[PDB]
Amino acid sequence: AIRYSIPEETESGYLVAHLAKDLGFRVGELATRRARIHHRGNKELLQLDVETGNLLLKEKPDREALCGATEPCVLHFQIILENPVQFFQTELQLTDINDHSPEFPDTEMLLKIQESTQPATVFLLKAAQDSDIGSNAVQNYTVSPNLHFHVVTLSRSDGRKYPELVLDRALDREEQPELTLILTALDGGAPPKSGTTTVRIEVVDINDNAPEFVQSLYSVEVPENSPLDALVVTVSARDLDAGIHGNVAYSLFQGGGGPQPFVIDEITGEIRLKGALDFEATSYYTMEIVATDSGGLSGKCTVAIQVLDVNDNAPKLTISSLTSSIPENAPEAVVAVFSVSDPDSGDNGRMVCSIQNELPFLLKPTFENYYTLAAEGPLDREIREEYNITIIVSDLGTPRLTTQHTITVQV
Amino acid sequence: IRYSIPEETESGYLVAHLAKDLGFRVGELATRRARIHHRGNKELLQLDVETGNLLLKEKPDREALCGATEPCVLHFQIILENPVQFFQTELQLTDINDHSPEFPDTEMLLKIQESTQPATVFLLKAAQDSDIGSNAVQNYTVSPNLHFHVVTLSRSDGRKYPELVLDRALDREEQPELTLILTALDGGAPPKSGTTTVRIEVVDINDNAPEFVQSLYSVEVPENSPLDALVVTVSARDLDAGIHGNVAYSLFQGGGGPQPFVIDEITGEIRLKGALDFEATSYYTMEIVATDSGGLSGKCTVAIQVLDVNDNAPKLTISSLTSSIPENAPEAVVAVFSVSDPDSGDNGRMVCSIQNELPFLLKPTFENYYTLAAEGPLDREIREEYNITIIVSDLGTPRLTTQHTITVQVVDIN
Ligand SMILES: *[C@@H]1O[C@H](CO[C@@H]2O[C@@H](C)[C@@H](O)[C@@H](O)[C@@H]2O)[C@@H](O[C@@H]2O[C@H](CO)[C@@H](O[C@@H]3O[C@H](CO[C@H]4O[C@H](CO)[C@@H](O)[C@H](O)[C@@H]4O)[C@@H](O)[C@H](O)[C@@H]3O)[C@H](O)[C@H]2NC(C)=O)[C@H](O)[C@H]1NC(C)=O
Ligand SMILES: *[C@@H]1O[C@H](CO[C@@H]2O[C@@H](C)[C@@H](O)[C@@H](O)[C@@H]2O)[C@@H](O[C@@H]2O[C@H](CO)[C@@H](O[C@@H]3O[C@H](CO[C@H]4O[C@H](CO)[C@@H](O)[C@H](O)[C@@H]4O)[C@@H](O)[C@H](O)[C@@H]3O)[C@H](O)[C@H]2NC(C)=O)[C@H](O)[C@H]1NC(C)=O
Ligand SMILES: *[C@@H]1O[C@H](CO)[C@@H](O[C@@H]2O[C@H](CO)[C@@H](O)[C@H](O)[C@H]2NC(C)=O)[C@H](O)[C@H]1NC(C)=O
Ligand SMILES: *[C@H]1O[C@H](CO)[C@@H](O)[C@H](O)[C@@H]1O
Ligand SMILES: *[C@H]1O[C@H](CO)[C@@H](O)[C@H](O)[C@@H]1O
Ligand SMILES: *[C@H]1O[C@H](CO)[C@@H](O)[C@H](O)[C@@H]1O
Ligand SMILES: [Ca+2]
Ligand SMILES: [Ca+2]
Ligand SMILES: [Ca+2]
Ligand SMILES: [Ca+2]
Ligand SMILES: [Ca+2]
Ligand SMILES: [Ca+2]
Ligand SMILES: [Ca+2]
Ligand SMILES: [Ca+2]
Ligand SMILES: [Ca+2]
Ligand SMILES: [Ca+2]
Ligand SMILES: [Ca+2]
Ligand SMILES: [Ca+2]
Ligand SMILES: [Ca+2]
Ligand SMILES: [Ca+2]
Ligand SMILES: [Ca+2]
Ligand SMILES: [Ca+2]
Ligand SMILES: [Ca+2]
Ligand SMILES: [Ca+2]
Repeated sequence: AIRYSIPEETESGYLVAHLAKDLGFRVGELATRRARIHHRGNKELLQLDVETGNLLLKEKPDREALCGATEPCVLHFQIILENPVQFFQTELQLTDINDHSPEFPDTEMLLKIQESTQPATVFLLKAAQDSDIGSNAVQNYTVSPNLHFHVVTLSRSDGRKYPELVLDRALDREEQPELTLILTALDGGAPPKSGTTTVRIEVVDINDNAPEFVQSLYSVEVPENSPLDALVVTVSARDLDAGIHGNVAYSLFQGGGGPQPFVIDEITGEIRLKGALDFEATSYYTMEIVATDSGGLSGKCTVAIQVLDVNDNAPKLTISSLTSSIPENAPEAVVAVFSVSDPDSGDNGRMVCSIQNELPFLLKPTFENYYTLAAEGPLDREIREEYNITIIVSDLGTPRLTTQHTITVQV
Repeated sequence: IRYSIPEETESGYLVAHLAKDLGFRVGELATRRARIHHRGNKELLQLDVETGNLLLKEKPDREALCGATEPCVLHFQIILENPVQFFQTELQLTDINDHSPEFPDTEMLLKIQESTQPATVFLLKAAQDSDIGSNAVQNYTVSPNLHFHVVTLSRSDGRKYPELVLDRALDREEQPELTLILTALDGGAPPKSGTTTVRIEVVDINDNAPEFVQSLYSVEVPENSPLDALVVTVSARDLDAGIHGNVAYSLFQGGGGPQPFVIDEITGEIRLKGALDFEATSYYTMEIVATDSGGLSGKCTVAIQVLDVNDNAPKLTISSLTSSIPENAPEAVVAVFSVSDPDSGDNGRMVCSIQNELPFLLKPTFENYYTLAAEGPLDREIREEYNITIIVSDLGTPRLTTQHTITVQVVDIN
């Protein structure tokens, strides 16, 4: 019927309006009829000065405590006249004034966002509480300047607006494990009121980096007489990831052809012998060590073992042709034809054989490791009844191995 | 002079005719006491000088006399005594397929994550074969499957190894693990087989966001519920397992106004954090979010409607009052009063009563505004005074009452 508007939190005793003038009767009538104003329920904000016919405040009106969310804030008062009994209805509209700053319930919010999160994905954040409404309510959301994210204020929901976080640039834990941002709520009033809170984003480690080997190739040499438990070479790999995505499993791939006496440890990556070696049998070993991640990522390296020849085999002497007894007057007579063989390699397999120089016999080097023992020129029967001959062959290895065979020739 | 014979040929078999090839008669060989000599190890060959023939003495094993090195050639020197003469002859052993492809491990374990991209290659152990060339491993086949296929790489100095290739993406949610049969095919005729079991274990990754059982929750709670009261329990399920399957629950209240609601991360139980009041807040709307330990999230809406309990009794206020009433006054007004009830529904609807026998009656002027008045002129002599008691009561359950007593003295003008 009759509505007057006044701002919120107006000081007590302030004049609201002229009731007598607007309603259409003299002050004398109000004084005579003992006019009194009554709010129907709670405490009365208004007083009616009947001496002047004016309507003024008694108490400071708080919008957020008398209306709250409901808008517009209108209070209903009934002014009464005694004789005759008469009622007039008057309404008081409280204008909202920005007397509350946006504030966040929690000082800091923790977020866990996995490394493998795709861009344009949206996250929901807690909102700043504001008692005020309309233009005096929360109107904007701004985040501290950063490369990865940006903040968008969504005006959804029945009332007010909430903050949403949007990702534009893909995340990587290897560069930044965690990020820290400053979230600020800006009021719509003039001047705006601030409200800050800390946003803590924790990047979750995922398996996106394959284990890589420190060294691409390993070349190590091992003697053929090494014990069964001997450390050949230890290979290692590093993973950029952490946790179960950072643990590395080592397994070996031997060559397609021929079994190998090598075994590797899953954890340490130590390559040890699983059997005995032999340079004469296998001169070289080539294999590939693979490091598989606990997720599935793998990195491969090549390992080449060159065995070292040890002079473990002594010269072998074999008799091809021999003459049990020798003539007396035979010139350039051939006693025996023998050969030497050495399975070892290098100068360990090169042989030299010797005989007593005092003896009339001499061996002539015929072919490759092929010699013939013979007597040069005629011999005497009376002078020598018999000959015990022992030829001793030795290699040029380290150490030197010797072999001797005894033969007795009767002239 | 080189002669060729297959590996593992039975002892005593004739290798070749030396006399013919070298170019002299058998008699010369017999006369000179011709003897054949292997330079080093045991001798496979024997030279029968009675026929001038060359024959085996022992069964030749390629893999034990040559091994990897090819061609397998043995060097012999044949000797003639008088005069002393040397002729060099060589024996080439042809490899025969007498070894079946075999795998070192009976079964191989692979771990391939669910998020594995197609065309990615994995390395598998190779089947060991003693033979070489065409008699070695020549082909690799895998048991027919939807996801993978096998490719044989001819890398390494010798022979070829098996590689596994992925063509169709993997999902742990459909199939947790796969089992395949790897077979190594020899090149010889007929080919020899060699099988092994391949077990692929798919590793769980975070690719499924937690989803809520019900999109919306409607629950009602009285305004006088204790601080520790179970309002509603919300739950969500995650397809993933392990840490990718664990769910964290947190609530989002409205932008405006604080709420007395608190949520548990684990149980998803929404409980009161304070007291309620229907007169203050009639409705609550919030959003429950389920965040994964990886970062994936699922959202639902929860709306709680509080129920008004008739906890407030009617309030009676006197606006205007007259202590005493004239004698011959017609329709005289004793008082003007009002009633107020903060409750809602029939809990806030009020009815007020007075003794009907009394001449006075209350007239309903406005909404919960009444005026007490006397019906007709009154007489002084009959009644010196009146005890009046107005009783106002709401229509709620239970009914709350409030009463005010006023005593009016009817006085004549004189
Ligand atoms: C290694 O072995 C695999 C499979 O081995 C087979 O299975 C084992 C158990 C043995 O039985 C082997 O004998 C088998 O070969 C080979 O891969 C595939 O082999 C299959 C054989 O069935 C091929 O499928 C066939 O494709 C035919 C179509 O061929 C058309 O094109 C050719 C081109 O030359 C032409 O000649 C022909 O006339 C057709 O026009 C089809 O008709 C037939 O029914 C059958 O389905 C398949 O194509 C082979 N795939 C590949 C990728 O090779 C490998 O070839 C083998 N590798 C070697 C020997 O090196
Ligand atoms: C003015 O009149 C009122 C109303 O009394 C009625 O009207 C008068 C004209 C007569 O006709 C009375 O007979 C009528 O009852 C008087 O109020 C009454 O007071 C008496 C004395 O205390 C009450 O009687 C007692 O009440 C005790 C308490 O009752 C309470 O509980 C009931 C519900 O169970 C509740 O309604 C009431 O308001 C009390 O809260 C009780 O323990 C005791 O046994 C006895 O019954 C009588 O109940 C009152 N009336 C009513 C309607 O309750 C005023 O006293 C009187 N004025 C003066 C100055 O005396
Ligand atoms: C929130 O406040 C900012 C002021 O910091 C408004 O300005 C935006 O950002 C910069 C200011 O540094 C301007 O250069 C841009 O042009 C503004 N962006 C847009 C989209 O206009 C920003 O507009 C405010 N947000 C809202 C929703 O009003
Ligand atoms: C709110 O207040 C802060 C200071 O507390 C300002 O930095 C901001 O711009 C806004 O005015
Ligand atoms: C918001 O940010 C300010 C600094 O800009 C702090 O002082 C305040 O406590 C809140 O964290
Ligand atoms: C060896 O033998 C298997 C059966 O045992 C065959 O499937 C294979 O193709 C090869 O002939
Ligand atoms: Ca205020
Ligand atoms: Ca305000
Ligand atoms: Ca504000
Ligand atoms: Ca990365
Ligand atoms: Ca990794
Ligand atoms: Ca990572
Ligand atoms: Ca050796
Ligand atoms: Ca050696
Ligand atoms: Ca030697
Ligand atoms: Ca063999
Ligand atoms: Ca063979
Ligand atoms: Ca074979
Ligand atoms: Ca999946
Ligand atoms: Ca999940
Ligand atoms: Ca999964
Ligand atoms: Ca209440
Ligand atoms: Ca209530
Ligand atoms: Ca009530």
